[PDB]
Amino acid sequence: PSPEYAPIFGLMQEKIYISKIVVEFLQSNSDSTYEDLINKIETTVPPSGLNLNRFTEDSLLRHAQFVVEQVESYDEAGDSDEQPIFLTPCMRDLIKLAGVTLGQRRAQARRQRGPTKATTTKLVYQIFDTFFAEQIEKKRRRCGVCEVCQQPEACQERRCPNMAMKEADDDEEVDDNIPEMPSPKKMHQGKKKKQNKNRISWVGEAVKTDGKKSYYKKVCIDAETLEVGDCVSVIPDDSSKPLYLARVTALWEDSSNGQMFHAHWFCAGTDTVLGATSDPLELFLVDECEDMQLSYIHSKVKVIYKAPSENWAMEGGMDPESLLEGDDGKTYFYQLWYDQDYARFESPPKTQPTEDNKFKFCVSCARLAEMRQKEIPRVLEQLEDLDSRVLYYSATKNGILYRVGDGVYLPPEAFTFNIKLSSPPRKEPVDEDLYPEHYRKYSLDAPEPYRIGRIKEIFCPKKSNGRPNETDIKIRVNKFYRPENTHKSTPASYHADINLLYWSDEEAVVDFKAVQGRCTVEYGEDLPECVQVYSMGGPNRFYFLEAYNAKSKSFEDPPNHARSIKLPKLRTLDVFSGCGGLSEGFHQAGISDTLWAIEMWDPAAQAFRLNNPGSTVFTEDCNILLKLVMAGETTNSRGQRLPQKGDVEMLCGGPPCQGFSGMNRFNSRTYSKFKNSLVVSFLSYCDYYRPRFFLLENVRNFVSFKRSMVLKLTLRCLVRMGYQCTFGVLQAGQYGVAQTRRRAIILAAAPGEKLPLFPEPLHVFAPRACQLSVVVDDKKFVSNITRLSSGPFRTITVRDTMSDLPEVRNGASALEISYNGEPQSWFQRQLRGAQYQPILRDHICKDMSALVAARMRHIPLAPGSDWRDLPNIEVRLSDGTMARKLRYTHHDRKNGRSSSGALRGVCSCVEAGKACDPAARQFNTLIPWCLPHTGNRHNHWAGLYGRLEWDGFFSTTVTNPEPMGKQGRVLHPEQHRVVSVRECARSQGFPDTYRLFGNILDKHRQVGNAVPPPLAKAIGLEIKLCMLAKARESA
Amino acid sequence: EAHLYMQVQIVAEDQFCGHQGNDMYDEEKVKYTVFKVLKNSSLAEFVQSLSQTMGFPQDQIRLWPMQARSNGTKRPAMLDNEADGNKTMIELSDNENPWTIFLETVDPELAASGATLPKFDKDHDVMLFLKMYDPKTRSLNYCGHIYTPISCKIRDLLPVMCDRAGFIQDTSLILYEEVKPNLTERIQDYDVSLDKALDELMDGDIIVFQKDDPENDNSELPTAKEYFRDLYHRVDVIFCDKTIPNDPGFVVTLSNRMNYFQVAKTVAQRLNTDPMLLQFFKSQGYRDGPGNPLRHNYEGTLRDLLQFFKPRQPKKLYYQQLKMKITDFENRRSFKCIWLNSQFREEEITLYPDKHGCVRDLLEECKKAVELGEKASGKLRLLEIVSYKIIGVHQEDELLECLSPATSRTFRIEEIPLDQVDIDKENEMLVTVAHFHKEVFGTFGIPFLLRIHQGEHFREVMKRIQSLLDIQEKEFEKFKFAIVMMGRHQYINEDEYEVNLKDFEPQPGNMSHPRPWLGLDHFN
Ligand SMILES: [Zn+2]
Ligand SMILES: [Zn+2]
Repeated sequence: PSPEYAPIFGLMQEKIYISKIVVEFLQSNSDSTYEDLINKIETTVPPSGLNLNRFTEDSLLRHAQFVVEQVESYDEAGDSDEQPIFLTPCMRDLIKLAGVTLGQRRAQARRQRGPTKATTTKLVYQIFDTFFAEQIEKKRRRCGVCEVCQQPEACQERRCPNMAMKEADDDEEVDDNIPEMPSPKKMHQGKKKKQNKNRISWVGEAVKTDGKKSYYKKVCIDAETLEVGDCVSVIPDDSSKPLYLARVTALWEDSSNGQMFHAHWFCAGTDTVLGATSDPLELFLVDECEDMQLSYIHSKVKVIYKAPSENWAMEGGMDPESLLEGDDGKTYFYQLWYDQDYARFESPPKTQPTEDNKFKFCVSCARLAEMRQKEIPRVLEQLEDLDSRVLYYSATKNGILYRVGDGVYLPPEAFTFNIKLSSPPRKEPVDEDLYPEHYRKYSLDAPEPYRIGRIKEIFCPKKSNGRPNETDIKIRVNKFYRPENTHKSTPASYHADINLLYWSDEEAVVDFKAVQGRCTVEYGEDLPECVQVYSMGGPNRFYFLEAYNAKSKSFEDPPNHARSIKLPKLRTLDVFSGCGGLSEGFHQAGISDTLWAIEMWDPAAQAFRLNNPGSTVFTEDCNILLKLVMAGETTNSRGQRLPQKGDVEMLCGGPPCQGFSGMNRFNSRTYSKFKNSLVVSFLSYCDYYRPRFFLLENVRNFVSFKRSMVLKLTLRCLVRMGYQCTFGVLQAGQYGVAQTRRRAIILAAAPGEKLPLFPEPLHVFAPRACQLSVVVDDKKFVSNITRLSSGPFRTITVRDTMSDLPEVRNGASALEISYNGEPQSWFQRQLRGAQYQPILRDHICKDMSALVAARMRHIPLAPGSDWRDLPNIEVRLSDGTMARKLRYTHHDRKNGRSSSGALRGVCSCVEAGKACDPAARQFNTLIPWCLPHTGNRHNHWAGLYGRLEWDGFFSTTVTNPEPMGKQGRVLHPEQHRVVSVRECARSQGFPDTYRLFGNILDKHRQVGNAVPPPLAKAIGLEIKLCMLAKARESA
Repeated sequence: EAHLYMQVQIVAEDQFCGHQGNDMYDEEKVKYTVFKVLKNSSLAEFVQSLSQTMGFPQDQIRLWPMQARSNGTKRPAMLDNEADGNKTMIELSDNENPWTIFLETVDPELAASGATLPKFDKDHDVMLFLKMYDPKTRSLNYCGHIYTPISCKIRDLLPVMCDRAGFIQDTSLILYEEVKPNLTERIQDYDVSLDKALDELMDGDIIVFQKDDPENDNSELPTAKEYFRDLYHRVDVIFCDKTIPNDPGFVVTLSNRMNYFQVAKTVAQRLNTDPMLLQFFKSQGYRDGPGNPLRHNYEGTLRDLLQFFKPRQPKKLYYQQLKMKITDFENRRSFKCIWLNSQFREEEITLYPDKHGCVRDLLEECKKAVELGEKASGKLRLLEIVSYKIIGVHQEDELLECLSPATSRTFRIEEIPLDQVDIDKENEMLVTVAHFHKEVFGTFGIPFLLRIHQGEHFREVMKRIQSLLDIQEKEFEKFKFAIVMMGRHQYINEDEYEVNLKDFEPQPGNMSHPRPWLGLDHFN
């Protein structure tokens, strides 16, 4: 071409090549994110013919119109039921970034492998084919302004891209996060019908004559014999309810009222979280009993306690028709106790009737009595007596015994310190020439952790008659000053241990109802070991060394009167481990030895091999492994010994949810995709191996996928499979992590074991990222967590995660550098270790483009600063090209003009009903063009290009840091680099000795995908508690 | 029969005088009397043997087996000579060796007068030990032991302690029990018997006493409690200079409860320097050597710095003296570059300019750091080299934050050679020269800048090359000379004498993109 027109021809060829790369990349996969698209574009080698250095985000952001038009044209020709190629999250993000209007021109080309099948076992296939019956049961119009919508005649060529995008946004968003949605009320609370029976009479004599109006019988006749233990169906008043079935636990004649009987209600599976997926003939036990008259007795029903087989461990894989014998399913049956408050499935309670109450015992009555007595705060032992108060030595509450001398948790409002404690600018109008985007800036906080005290005495105030009042109990408490609460204030806690406490002499008086838990507070010198071991020895352990004087604001020595099994580790199979975060957390818990692992991704398997020398990793897809195990082989293709029946004890994993990531109601295509996904394969693994403990981890939206259908189906499979199941949501940042990432956790325990409780929160976190509740079938479900936005330890921030790392600049690739400094906080002290002369590893960051480097060099260091503070200053870049100043060529009505009268619009799109003007777009500018082009529609893109806050936290997991991504801020708080691989690993809580593998991007992905080990350790501790209890039972 | 013997170490009461620490004596600061004795020998035989060997009557000495307690203390214990007299020592020690015994005798100057060893009732008597603390000299004085009934009241012992310690009688005394290191418990009530007054009363407990006197508030340790506190946290640290190889260092006594400022002040005093001109290094902990450097703001104590030493191991701490204040030293940027010397040899150097300074400051540091030519220019320059090709010269006004952080970028500092300092601009031209074997991609060797005249006898350039290199005069011959531009290279015949600047400058007005360069071919 001509030299004058050479740049334009080169730009056109660049457009062709970027469109071709984008279209083939989208052919390769349909689940990539915007960062993946940017990496694929950058890694592409420019052609020999075209004189282009390398494609960067500026090239994509300037050719967005053409590439998006070409991609829409690709899928606009051949239309199928599959999702259109331009609804991919990467490309949706790209459209949202650059102001591209969809549905114009197109069709400019001028006339231009298998569904697979998961190796599900007989049982899981039975469940899914059973649910296959009900999946067939079966606002936001076209925009009308875009060309395709304006074209005359839904049609495959008339699928409104804007409508599809809004539908996809609804699919990704949670519809809807209404907090209320009131908590479910008690079930069967309505009235029941009265039945007209012919004759009812007792048989025999009064079995038990209590001496009151109640005379207890055993056998009744209502045209049919009824004894104690027989089940009765009752028809209630018609309120869209099925017939209730209740076990008659006691029947008696009342001298005052009519003929009585106590019924312990069953509960049908349809009334639980199981919903329609439950077997109609299956029932569950509940804590719902009530005494009625036998006048409402409708009929007699027969139920069977389908107890698990004595050889339940080896029953997996067997055909259920072989075990179907016999007479099933014909009558009602129950196998699992159900708690609806926490959505917990357990084995039936083993409470045993007493001889005196043998013919009256109701398990619901006994459980309710135990729960009511346990919750009541009562005092135990009297010590000494005064004229106004009486002194005790111990007290009990919620199954916890507090004596004198144990550390006590108190709510933050219980008492205040005697120190003054909390003791209480504006720049000039910035140069709109030099800061032309400051106007877009403008025009809950994490609560304090638990107060900790030490009991000095327990006392009760004497009543008017002089008797002690056991309804209320008062506690006198010596306060403990945290370093945060000291006169040094917040900067004192940067280097202080997360455990450190200061002894005081001020005393407080609190009500025993305010007590929230027992913690062990102890001296440091009287410790029989190093303070580190005691801190790691057990939960809620605090140590104090020097006392604090508030009036003198000084530190002194504490006064003298302030001084005072291992089970075998379960063999573990870890499916889809990745780099092994969950396995490392369980190892830190000391409960699991991971003897196998499955991972298709090669770098993750290499990392697992490096971190776990004594483990075997099968780098083949799990379906092949399971099929080989079923067929009976002992060695795979490479000769690695597959585990067999009984080898697996704990099965843990998290399967990817790419196939069923939508949140609309199920569709035959989506359900067919689900039926052979990886989660069904993992459930088949649990069915075959029958592990003692079963753990499913996933993202939060796993709970509410397809209107909770994935969760309901998984729970149904677990229940049918004979397990004890529970589910919940855990916020990672509450367990020693400086990151907000909510995770859905499904726990299952084998019959004869104890179902683990969810771990209690440790570090207090901001309430905006602690919504752990769940909405299923218009019902609100909560985990068994009792700590609500409070905890013993303070929050963990970025300053405690990445402060001590030596400064490195952009593009650093030195794998092995020196630490060059002692750790400055508790988190980094714990992560580094005890031995101190290592070499810091993998402290590398991505080498961004020159334009991005200049932009993120010019971002100020003030907290919360983002692109809106970028100065429009002509700046030389590293490569030698020119970053021209961004020009304003239009006026926007919605925001007005500047104080200096300068224009604020960037494109003709600011005016309502005006299409974006071509050739008005600018590129290679310090302030990006797209951000002011489309700020108004996306809340000014707040947080884009921003820096981390030294007191804040990561927005989410950072799989691949990019300034223009949806993973929140990724710029380092002080230096001009993105967060490094080691910084990302420190965010997840990985030990500094943990080894990664691959190039920088693979290391970033490994760090991002893995579960934070501090979260896994907290869960691992809870599992160990049930390991103890089952072993403790043996006597 | 060496496995049948044991070492029995006798310590006398004269060894108790002068001890300034906890319990009775310092295990290191004590002279024993060692006995090699058969395990099957009876204790009575040993009591006879000691009494005869050391020159005492057997009924004038008492044996108090040195027994370790749960709290970590080591105190004298009770042994019954009569009842237990026929049992072997190896069963009495419970598999302990060496075996220390306190020998309680009558003072020979009070024994020559006829006094004998008092009787001791195990149920109703107790052995109390008395120490006197003097705040003015801040020291302990051993005041012997006493027999006393358990039920006796402290007030009846006050006259005894007074006249036993040399105090004027009826002097008000403050009493403490030294239960263990870091545990000194004041006795609040003197009107109660010893049983009630002293928790867990055993033989060998020690009560420390001092005058009750207002002058104590002028002392920095008014009471024995604070004395034992300061003693509990005192520790001797060996400071060593990291520059001196195998420097034995000097020992300073400090308190564990000390921050960075106080330690630095102390060391600076014992070193006659400003505290700010010192940087400290914690030990690597298991090995002996300098570890992680310590920042100036470190908010810790001495125990954190010494925590990975065993109590037996010597606790060492490294340091170095600075020529500049520690804050500016912590804000220095490590800049690794290559220094070219007079001999045309590369040296690795690391400089620490201020992170915000300019290239000028770097060159000034190197000038303060180096020596210049015999009588050359004395002016240095900074080249930036990639792929053994000079990709730029950095002007001394360039910002240090503006320099290529990439590892392929190598910064060289060099003295301009005499025939390159001031050259003739419209005739002589500096050309970039590099080596390569076979093809031009695999470059190697030391690249260089070469002067070229105008219309100059290309074999003049080859005798200049020969004059620079200076290998034997044949091996020069295999050099293949080529002109390389954007990857293309045309080889040039040495004896043809083809030279002029135009075939070395890029197109008119061109700088930004690569300039023609000279290529040499031979094998390495
Ligand atoms: Zn009941
Ligand atoms: Zn526009």
